[PDB]
Amino acid sequence: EVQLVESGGGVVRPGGSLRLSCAASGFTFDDYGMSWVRQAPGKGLEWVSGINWNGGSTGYADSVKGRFTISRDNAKNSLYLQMNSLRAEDTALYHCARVGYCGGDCYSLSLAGFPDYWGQGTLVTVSSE
Amino acid sequence: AYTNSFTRGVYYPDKVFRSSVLHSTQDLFLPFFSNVTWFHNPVLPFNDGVYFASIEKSNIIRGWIFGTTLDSKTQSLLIVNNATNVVIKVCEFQFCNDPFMESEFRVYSSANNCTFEYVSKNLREFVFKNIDGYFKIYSKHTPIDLPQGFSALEPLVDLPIGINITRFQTLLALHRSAYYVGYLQPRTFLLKYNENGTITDAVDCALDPLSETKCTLKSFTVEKGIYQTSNFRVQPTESIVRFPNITNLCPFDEVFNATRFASVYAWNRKRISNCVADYSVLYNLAPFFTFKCYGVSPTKLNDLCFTNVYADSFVIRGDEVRQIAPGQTGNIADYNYKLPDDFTGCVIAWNSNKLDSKVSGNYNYLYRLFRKSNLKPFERDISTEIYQAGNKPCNGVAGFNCYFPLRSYSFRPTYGVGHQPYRVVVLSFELLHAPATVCGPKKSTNLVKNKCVNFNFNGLKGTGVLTESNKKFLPFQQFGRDIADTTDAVRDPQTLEILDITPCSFGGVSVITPGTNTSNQVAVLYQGVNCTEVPSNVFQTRAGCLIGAEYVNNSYECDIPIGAGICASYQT
Amino acid sequence: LRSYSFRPTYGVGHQPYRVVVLSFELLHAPATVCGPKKSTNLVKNKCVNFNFNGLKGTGVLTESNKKFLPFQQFGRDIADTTDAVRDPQTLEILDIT
Amino acid sequence: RFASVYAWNRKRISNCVADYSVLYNLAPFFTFKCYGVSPTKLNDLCFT
Amino acid sequence: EIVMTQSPATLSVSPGERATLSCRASQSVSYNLAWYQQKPGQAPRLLIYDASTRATGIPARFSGSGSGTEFTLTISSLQSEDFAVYYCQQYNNWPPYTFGQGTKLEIK
Ligand SMILES: *[C@@H]1O[C@H](CO)[C@@H](O[C@@H]2O[C@H](CO)[C@@H](O)[C@H](O)[C@H]2NC(C)=O)[C@H](O)[C@H]1NC(C)=O
Ligand SMILES: *[C@@H]1O[C@H](CO)[C@@H](O)[C@H](O)[C@H]1NC(C)=O
Ligand SMILES: *[C@@H]1O[C@H](CO)[C@@H](O)[C@H](O)[C@H]1NC(C)=O
Ligand SMILES: *[C@@H]1O[C@H](CO)[C@@H](O)[C@H](O)[C@H]1NC(C)=O
Ligand SMILES: *[C@@H]1O[C@H](CO)[C@@H](O)[C@H](O)[C@H]1NC(C)=O
Ligand SMILES: *[C@@H]1O[C@H](CO)[C@@H](O)[C@H](O)[C@H]1NC(C)=O
Ligand SMILES: *[C@@H]1O[C@H](CO)[C@@H](O)[C@H](O)[C@H]1NC(C)=O
Ligand SMILES: *[C@@H]1O[C@H](CO)[C@@H](O)[C@H](O)[C@H]1NC(C)=O
Ligand SMILES: *[C@@H]1O[C@H](CO)[C@@H](O)[C@H](O)[C@H]1NC(C)=O
Ligand SMILES: *[C@@H]1O[C@H](CO)[C@@H](O)[C@H](O)[C@H]1NC(C)=O
Repeated sequence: EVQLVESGGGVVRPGGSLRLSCAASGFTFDDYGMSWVRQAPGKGLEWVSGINWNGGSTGYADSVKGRFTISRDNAKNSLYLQMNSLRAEDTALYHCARVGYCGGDCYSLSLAGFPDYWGQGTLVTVSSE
Repeated sequence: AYTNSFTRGVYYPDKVFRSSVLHSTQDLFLPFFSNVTWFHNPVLPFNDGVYFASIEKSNIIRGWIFGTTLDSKTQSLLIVNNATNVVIKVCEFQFCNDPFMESEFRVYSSANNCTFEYVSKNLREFVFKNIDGYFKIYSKHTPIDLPQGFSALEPLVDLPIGINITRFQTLLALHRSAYYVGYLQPRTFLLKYNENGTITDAVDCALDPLSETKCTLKSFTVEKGIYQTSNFRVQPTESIVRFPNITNLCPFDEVFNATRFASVYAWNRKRISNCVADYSVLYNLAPFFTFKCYGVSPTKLNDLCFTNVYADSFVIRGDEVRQIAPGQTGNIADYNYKLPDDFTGCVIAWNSNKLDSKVSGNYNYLYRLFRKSNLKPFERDISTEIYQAGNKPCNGVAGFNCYFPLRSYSFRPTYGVGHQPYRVVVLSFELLHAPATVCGPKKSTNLVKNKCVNFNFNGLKGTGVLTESNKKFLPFQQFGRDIADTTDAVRDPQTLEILDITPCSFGGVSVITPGTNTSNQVAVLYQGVNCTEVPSNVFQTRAGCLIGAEYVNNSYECDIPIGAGICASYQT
Repeated sequence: LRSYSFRPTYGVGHQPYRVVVLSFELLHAPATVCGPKKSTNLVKNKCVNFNFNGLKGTGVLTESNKKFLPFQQFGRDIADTTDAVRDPQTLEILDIT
Repeated sequence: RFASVYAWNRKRISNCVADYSVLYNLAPFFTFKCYGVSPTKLNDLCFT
Repeated sequence: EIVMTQSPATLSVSPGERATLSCRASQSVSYNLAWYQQKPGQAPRLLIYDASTRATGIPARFSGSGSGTEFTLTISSLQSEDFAVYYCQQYNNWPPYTFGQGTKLEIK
């Protein structure tokens, strides 16, 4: 079965940095793009960033451009999100997702279609307490 | 702690009685003089059988636990022995993490689906093994750090269980008011039987050179002389696959970078042949592509060739890219370009508004709108016959229920994305009984010298040491052979240098012994082996390297002949 | 769940019948259930065709003087040929010449 | 007492030697129906 | 950015009845739209992709429709396990991919 397991969530001070990891199993990892999506408590879903199957193309949401960096290790079936200069607005549950391949030639830009499989997510809390 | 076994873990390999017969057997034993762990507890591995000794007059060991998970949800073995007798049992258990008035048995709390029942200082030895679903136990209880001696162990049980084992634990009787763990390896022994049929002695045939002589001769007393017992064989390391540089290049440029693609109804097919180049040269300049390749990633097909490759290219609206995929329907997939259900290639599509749309409307590209029947896979239809939807013949003029079946996309740069033009390139890969003329790389790798290695030079498979040669090939020859037609030199495809291939040293091994009635010292001769390639007293002779004997300057009468004027003796 | 109403004056087809259903299964393990035999008698000092629990052979059976270990059924000589057996029924050791 | 059929009783048998034709002794009342094998043939064929 | 607007924000429907949810893109996304179900404390689950293609193992009651700027999710006969938050997502332009604000489906 396809499984995605997030780790590296926790509490961090504003301006601090965190590194999320997502371990993927049950599919050929180098045959799919990957994404991060976040959900703030009681809010909707926000796409954060994504990476194509070989790691040669990355994309980021305007809210996280220049602060966050997505990377992957295909030999370890693993996705990473380096998050720098964190803000209170970045407090959310972060899901890693396998990006599905749309109904064939979806003409989409990179290998990122829609998230087809999602991990349960890891909580990131950005507070000054 | 660890201790040193002496000659322990020898059990009767089978039934079959026997008398004075130095019988040789191969089976799973505990090697002589082995490294056995010591415990005074945690889950231990199994891997292949277990030796289990202990010492104590009282009974501290209160059974074992075996299995694959040592937990519930699956069946496991449990062996206990109260003051009555041994109780074999195979159920699904739930084991305490720490299992252990005078009330007891707090080991488990579940015994479901039982498939087997049974009821009925000092050294207590056991041998456990599990072969073809049978769990064997040998044991013996002999009264007296372990001592030193030999005692063969007899079968105890025969249990047709079926159980798999990879780990086990032990059980101890606590105080409320010492054991060993070895493992078995495939070894060969020479067993000595007495007239009563019991094993009285043994030789481990994989330890000391003298024991190898005893095993080859089938005796426990060796007479003075020199005996050939075995052989020395150098082994190759690493596997280097050398290959030539990418010959030609596949003209994908002229397919993707063409100025004009065909109309989809009249899709264009470029057949590819005889062109080497990695398959991941495409998806370079990645993040605009709709790259969708089915059932295989480009990583996997990157090192798998094909006889032919076909490149079909055309133009459609973004909305319709989805139809370029197996098992879809619509104007495109039904009437223009149908992929088969069992498709084993890729689809690449990118947006081309900058090239194929203009303000007045680009009416270059057409698509077929009406057709009597859906296309078979990879079929093309360019006929411009008038489509008869009514029941009057059309005779070749458009009119009522008489439609010219090709319409025209209308590409303007201000269309929405799903009405803009997209160029599509469809790669099919086929396999046949013809040689594969299209392949990417072969697996890059460097080249070492002066080492026994496993090599492959574009098809030439062999083993040996590679060294600079002094031969001169003709300017068309790849490799050379010696007399008797065996390859002895090759040319490196990349650097164009001739390298000799020599065999990796081999030879007999002989054991020199003064006789077991004189001493147990021994020297070993490696026949025609150089003393730098063998892996104290090392002596080089024209017959090989002699190790374990000192060379003196005196001269005696020959006793044990070595060769080339050299003899050995037991004197000094 | 209803209830049969068994009275001794029912007709045969309404009377109670006890049913025992035997299933036999075969997995990757010896059959812990069985017990065959088939035979006649045991003669001695005659060339006969013998079978001792699987061991098929020919020869003359005679009283032995060997002593098996308390787990061994038959013995073999040097050159690996059966030369003594134990009778499964009477548990006596017999040489085969 | 036998079980009710809805709650039929299952006794599992193991580790017991004995010819298989020990049953059908006191023969002529039995509805003995064994399918695809006679008791003669299964008499010298064991089972797990 | 492409804005995805769902309607209604909350929908109250009885079990067995038909539920219909709408999603409007601020620009044409062609057929590049997915629908998700999210239950409390669970990750989002893909229901529909390609505006209308049902994901593997999704019940036949779920159907998607629409193209360009306007899309719908229909549940033909609502079951007790279908009460959840539903999200539309466009994946037509990368990046960013954008979700709708969600529609809460609740028992009437
Ligand atoms: C195969 O390709 C290699 C480069 O990958 C060529 O190596 C060159 O060899 C010449 C001498 O013949 C050197 O002067 C160059 O510097 C080498 N290039 C590199 C990058 O090392 C090699 O010659 C090619 N083989 C053939 C037969 O053309
Ligand atoms: C057994 O091997 C271990 C290493 O695996 C070593 O530490 C230990 O000293 C050895 N024991 C003996 C008795 O040589
Ligand atoms: C011995 O142990 C077995 C297994 O638990 C049990 O069945 C048996 O009753 C025990 N005997 C006594 C005397 O307790
Ligand atoms: C094993 O036990 C489980 C209940 O714990 C039961 O469902 C299953 O049928 C049993 N298996 C067999 C072969 O009796
Ligand atoms: C034991 O495990 C192996 C895999 O390691 C499996 O193939 C085999 O079937 C198992 N044996 C039994 C009796 O279940
Ligand atoms: C066992 O062997 C010894 C010699 O080691 C012998 O004296 C004795 O008689 C033998 N026992 C039997 C029962 O044959
Ligand atoms: C042809 O393709 C190559 C590699 O993708 C690229 O460098 C080049 O710009 C292309 N040519 C044109 C005219 O676009
Ligand atoms: C061989 O051993 C015997 C004792 O068993 C001894 O008398 C004899 O001297 C030995 N022979 C040699 C050559 O040492
Ligand atoms: C062994 O090899 C060395 C060089 O490594 C050489 O000097 C020596 O002569 C060789 N010995 C023999 C016996 O050939
Ligand atoms: C033997 O004599 C030679 C000189 O002839 C000398 O170099 C060598 O060291 C001597 N060997 C020993 C073992 O003393």
